[PDB]
Amino acid sequence: TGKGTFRNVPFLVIEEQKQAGGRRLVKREYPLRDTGGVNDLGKKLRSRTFSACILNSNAETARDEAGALMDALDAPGSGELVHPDFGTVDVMVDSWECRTKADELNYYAFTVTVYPSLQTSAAVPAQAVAVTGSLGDTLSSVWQTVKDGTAAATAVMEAVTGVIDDISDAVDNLGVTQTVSGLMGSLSAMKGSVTSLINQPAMLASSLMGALSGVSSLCDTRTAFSTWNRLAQRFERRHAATAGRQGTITTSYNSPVAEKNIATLNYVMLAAAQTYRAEAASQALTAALDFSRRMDNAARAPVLDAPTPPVFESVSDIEKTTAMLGAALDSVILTASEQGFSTDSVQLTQLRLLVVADLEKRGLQLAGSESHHLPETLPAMVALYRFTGNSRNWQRLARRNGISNPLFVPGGVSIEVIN
Amino acid sequence: NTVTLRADGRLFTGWTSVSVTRSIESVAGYFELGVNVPPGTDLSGLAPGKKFTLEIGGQIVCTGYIDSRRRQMTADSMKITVAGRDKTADLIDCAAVYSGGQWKNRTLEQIARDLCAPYGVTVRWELSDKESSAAFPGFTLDHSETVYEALVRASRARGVLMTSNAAGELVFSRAASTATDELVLGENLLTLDFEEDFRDRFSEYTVKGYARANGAEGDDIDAKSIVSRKGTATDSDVTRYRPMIIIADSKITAKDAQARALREQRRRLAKSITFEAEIDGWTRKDGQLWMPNLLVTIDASKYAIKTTELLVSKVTLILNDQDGLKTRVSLAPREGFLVPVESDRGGIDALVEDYYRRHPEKTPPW
Amino acid sequence: NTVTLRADGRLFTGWTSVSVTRSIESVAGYFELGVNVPPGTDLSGLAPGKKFTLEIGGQIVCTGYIDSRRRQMTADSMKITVAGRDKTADLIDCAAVYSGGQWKNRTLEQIARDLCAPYGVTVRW
Amino acid sequence: DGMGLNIYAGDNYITGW
Amino acid sequence: DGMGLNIYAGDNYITGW
Amino acid sequence: TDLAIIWTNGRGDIAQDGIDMLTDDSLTTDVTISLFTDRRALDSDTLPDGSDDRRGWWGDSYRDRPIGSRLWLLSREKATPDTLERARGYAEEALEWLKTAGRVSAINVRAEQLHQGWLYLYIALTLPDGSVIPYEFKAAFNG
Amino acid sequence: TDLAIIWTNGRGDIAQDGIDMLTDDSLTTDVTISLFTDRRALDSDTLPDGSDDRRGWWGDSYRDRPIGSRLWLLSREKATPDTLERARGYAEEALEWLKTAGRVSAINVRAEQLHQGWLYLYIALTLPDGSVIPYEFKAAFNG
Repeated sequence: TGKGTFRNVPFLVIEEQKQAGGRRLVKREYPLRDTGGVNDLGKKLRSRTFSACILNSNAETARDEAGALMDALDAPGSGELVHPDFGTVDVMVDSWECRTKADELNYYAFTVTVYPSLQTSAAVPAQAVAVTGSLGDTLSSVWQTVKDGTAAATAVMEAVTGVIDDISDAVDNLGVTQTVSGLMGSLSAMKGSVTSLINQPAMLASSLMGALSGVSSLCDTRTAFSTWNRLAQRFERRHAATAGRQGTITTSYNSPVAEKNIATLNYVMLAAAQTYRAEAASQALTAALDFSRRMDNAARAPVLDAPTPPVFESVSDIEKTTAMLGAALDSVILTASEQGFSTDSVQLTQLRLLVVADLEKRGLQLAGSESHHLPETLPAMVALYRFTGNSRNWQRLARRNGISNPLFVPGGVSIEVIN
Repeated sequence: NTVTLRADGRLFTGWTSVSVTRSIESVAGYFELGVNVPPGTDLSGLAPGKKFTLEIGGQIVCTGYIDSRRRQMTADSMKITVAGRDKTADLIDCAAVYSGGQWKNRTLEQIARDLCAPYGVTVRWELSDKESSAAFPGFTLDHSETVYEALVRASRARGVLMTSNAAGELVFSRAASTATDELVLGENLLTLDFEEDFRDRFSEYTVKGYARANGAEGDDIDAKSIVSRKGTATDSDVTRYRPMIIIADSKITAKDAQARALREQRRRLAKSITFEAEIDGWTRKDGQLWMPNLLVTIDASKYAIKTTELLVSKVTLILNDQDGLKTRVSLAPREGFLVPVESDRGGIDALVEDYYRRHPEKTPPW
Repeated sequence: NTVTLRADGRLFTGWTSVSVTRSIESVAGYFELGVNVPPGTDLSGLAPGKKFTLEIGGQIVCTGYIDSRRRQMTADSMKITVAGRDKTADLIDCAAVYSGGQWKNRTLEQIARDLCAPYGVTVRW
Repeated sequence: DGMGLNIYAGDNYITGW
Repeated sequence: DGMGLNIYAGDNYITGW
Repeated sequence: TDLAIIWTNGRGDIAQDGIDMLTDDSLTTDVTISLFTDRRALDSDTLPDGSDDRRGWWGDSYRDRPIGSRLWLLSREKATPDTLERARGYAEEALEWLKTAGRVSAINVRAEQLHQGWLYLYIALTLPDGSVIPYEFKAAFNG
Repeated sequence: TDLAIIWTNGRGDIAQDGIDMLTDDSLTTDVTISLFTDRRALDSDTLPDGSDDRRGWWGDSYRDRPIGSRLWLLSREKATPDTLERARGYAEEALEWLKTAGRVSAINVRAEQLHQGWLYLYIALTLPDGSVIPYEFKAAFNG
């Protein structure tokens, strides 16, 4: 019927209608050579324009309609345009006209042009810092002083010395390759000065978190996950042993404040170790993806040349690691719901969500990973060039699926090919 | 999002062209607006010497005094502008006035608070270091020296960098720690510019000067160690020899020497690598304005660029007719705006200091 | 008559714009080239600090180290450049290092040969 | 004036002296 | 930059001093 | 001097000649390899099979150029001029690289339908002055 | 694998299956949500009611995209081709967010008047090669 409306104001289409817009190109021509380069940067806007006419035999209703369309064409913002050629769309005006010929007593002819209207991994370290700070604040706040000569002081001293011994064993395992003498001496001094630290709660927690950060300052991206896993297991043994004995006739002999001061310390140490482990896992994923990014993807002729932990390479290993991290952090949050409550739990939940989301997104790459069913055993190079178009990353196809010999990719099983 | 210039007495809302500048490499932030009025009206409220407060939307960006007002008219066109800086710029061109030039045993914050008293500028100290607060064994004032010159000399000696706050105060700023925003090439960039020159970066900076021998230390220090002082800071980015020797600025010990040598190395690192971008919106992703001293994550991988995190160094907001709403944001590596104590990511005291340095929101023991 | 830049490892032949300078009123000769590559390719042979040798045709004009590399791209254009000076320009911005600051009875050639020893530049009289 | 305004504004990194 | 490059290059005739 | 692609029973294999494999240093091997090896089909192209697999070579991303020709797209066709024009275009685009280099001067290829059920291509390449006299043979059948 | 929407008596709701609610991981729930939830009407649109409230969701300013479809503007229409054209356009606009992503390849929607008093919409998508098999049901009545 040739009827179209702008901001629900009618008009009847007339002689001309067009659309235009293509790809933005940069065209460079190299001097003293025949070849030239052409590159694409995005897509140009669609500069759709049309013409319309408004006539009525009343010769005054025509003026009213023309004025209404003028008012609806000059207005702030973007309004919908209905057009037989274009269809419903949101655009903004750029210009128009009302050329009437002073002889055509009923004719008003507009012409309009319109344009369309304009419409995690980096957040893990901050959450780790916040969790460590909250744990330190909780420990100092809940730590209580005890008399010097009683058996409660002896028990607390033994537990603190054991914790320092565990950290010392971790540093000693680290020091086979590196120089850890300064941290070892600091830990020895801390162990020697235990009785001073027991009475002052803030200094004890501050020194313990400083020691944990010092341990973290020696670990490369290769050994961080392994060392933090070992420390997490070591602290988990102590926490389980001291928490499994809740009510016993021999546990009745122990002082209550000493037991509280021991349980809080054990939980805080365990939670801190687990948080550093999760952050290390995320960093290992980042390192692996950077290693993958290092390789080029462009077709290049070969030239004569003359000059992540293994647990994070496969896909089932990543699945198992994600399951382990989720279960461990959920249990830690459930424990924190009692001893050491408040932010401790709120912060661990946030960290677990962030870390699990990071592992699920980057580790498994569920967006651009297809599953195929090979009909026969093929080399990774062929089986990847057939499905993607580049055989450069033939190592990753043979490594993610867990194949030992890359030539004999197994035939009748699902293969995870990254596009 | 209207730019209101609270002058003396009343508000002024509409403008023809707006340009605001802010940076941490400077002690003031200048603005320039354009006013179009019928020929013959009165523009008194916009006069040199008036007390202005610029307010973008509902937030204040600059505060201080108006500097210049240009009016021109030809046979075809007519143009009126207006300018101005912060109230911290009142120190830049004003000579420091104090009764006794020499301060015997004072810290940088106390010296600054004693020097910025007659004008009205309030000093703000943000660093929580234990070595940046070390007092000067003696600090004299060259006569006819501006407050800017004296405080910049002292800040260079200490390694701290001075800057003007958004409320007109003086600030001894601290670099940011948490990555808050993301700039990528595919989503929210209209234009990038990555310059990487190595015409200034050297390998081994080394500073030499004279020891302290005035008064109490004069009965102790021998003759040779008065003249023999040294400090070194080595860079690992330049693989050739490329040394540099710096004659010191004041009386210098070994720890002070290394401090300035590092300050010099980090300033060269900041001045070498530079990123520039033109984003579309004045406001941030969360919603606030774009301001300096922010740690952003750069994801310009499509142009083969391997930088991951940068720190904003200069933000200029524009409201031209040909431009629209734009803000040209410049980025420099964070490791160039740090104090010599801290580093970019031997006892119980060291462990506690490391903990309270990793967690700045905590209260130190002091 | 092709301008080849013997960067560290391999040759680079085609360019988009070449500007070389030489003079006797100066202690160096600077060169500036313009490179054009698809967005995303690796440009690591042209990095600051590399050892470059410009060879026009079969003859060498400049030799030294690369100084700067600019990369920019806007909504409708893309420009990458590269710069550099001689190895003699290493002396201009580097502070002289010698043990005894005083030479008692020496000629200019000997003083220059004692001063330009640590860097690698050879003095010619 | 790009540099001519950096003088009227402060420069916490000195240009000379 | 005609003069701004002569500073970075050598100048056997000293501009000042 | 590489091996020679000898055509027997519709497919081309290497063959012995006296002691070792027969050798050939001419444009014949280059042409018969650049014409009758399947290169990767584009994203928009439709395939003669009912499948979704595009041929090619795993080493295409290691040799600066796609290896062969797209004449495998005409595995199943009916006798219409569209197929003849498409075959002409595919042969031209497969053999263009020789003319882009200096090894040939001009290429003229025509397509025709011979005796019912025969696609026929006449390809004429103009060798330059210094080119060696190329090999010539005829496909043979046995057993 | 979210909850599935089952249509009974001309209205949809979640349903139980054995122990807990029945699940669905397909395009069926996405389509039946993107089509049959009222999104905010524009400023200039004329509502079918005599009122002046534009239906939407309080989360429309929290979810980066308007939620549903503007098919509710055709609550009371007569049998004219304009309503059919508008319904076709509204369905296209509602479901184009799928084609913007890579979840569907093409969309073909037509509007018709079947047996008197029927607004028939035929929407045919083209799922890609890797998409999971969508759910399958028919509207049901009871009581």
